[PDB]
Amino acid sequence: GAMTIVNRIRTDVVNVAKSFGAEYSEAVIDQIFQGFGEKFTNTGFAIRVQNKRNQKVDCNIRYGEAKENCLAWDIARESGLLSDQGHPVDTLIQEMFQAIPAIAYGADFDINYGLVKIWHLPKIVPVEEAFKIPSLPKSVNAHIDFFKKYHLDALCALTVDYRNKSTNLYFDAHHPEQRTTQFYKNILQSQQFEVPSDEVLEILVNCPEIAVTFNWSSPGIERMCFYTAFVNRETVPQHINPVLKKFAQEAPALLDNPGFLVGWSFGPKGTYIKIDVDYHGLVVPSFFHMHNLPLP
Ligand SMILES: [C-]#[N+]/C=C\c1c[nH]c2ccccc12
Repeated sequence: GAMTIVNRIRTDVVNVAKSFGAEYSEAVIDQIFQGFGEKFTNTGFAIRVQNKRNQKVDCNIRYGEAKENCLAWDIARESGLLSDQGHPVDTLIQEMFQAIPAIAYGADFDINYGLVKIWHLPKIVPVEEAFKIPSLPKSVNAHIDFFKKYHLDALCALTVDYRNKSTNLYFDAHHPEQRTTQFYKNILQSQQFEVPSDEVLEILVNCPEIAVTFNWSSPGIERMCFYTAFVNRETVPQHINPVLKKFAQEAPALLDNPGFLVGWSFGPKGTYIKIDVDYHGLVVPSFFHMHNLPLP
């Protein structure tokens, strides 16, 4: 009935989790919302489901805003959501904000765990700017030639994953070679990752954003992910996977006509789909704008 926007969001988040069989902790949800509920109501907020092989669907909630400072860090620290682990991740987001000016930041939470990531969004810069950051995994610098080969020259975001102890570099996929299916075959084969069906490859050619995941325990790329946006429910490729169908059709949004972001993740494990509902309708236009693309 009548309720605050933040209570509407909470209810919708729990409803999604229940519908998809995702695990969640009431204590963790309350802890997240105490700190971040107001942000969720007023900024680009999204609810994500993802379907890792041979395990339950995970439900994540996330937001971003156009502020130059990493406001999530202070909030997560005071909320009890971000304790030091004695690890490179502890100072990494701080180092990112020192090394490269941000135009925005964000955060991501798994409702059965807590804070998973904090994001740094600069203006698009040369990838080499990242090599200033002291605690980046050594594997990142070692992949300089790989980045050049696959036209991963234009860094558009960075994230720290405190749970997984990993970091992602995100690239603006501007190059015309990235509009070809062969690019995606090649980049996946380069890491011995499985190549998806032709149908999926034909979707990937519209991807504006590529993520590459690195970690401190291994010299290689952990996984990579290709992001594609769809401006309404009906244009999500629902036929590809039952979770896409169900979430496109049923995901809650406060706006009556939301878009979606879908991430196609690949790894050696690492291979699955992520789908976010643009709950207030702010995320998908922002995504096109940050990639210098007209809105579809
Ligand atoms: C990762 N990635 C790319 C975009 C994205 C997906 N969900 C949300 C939510 C709020 C802002 C950006 C955003």
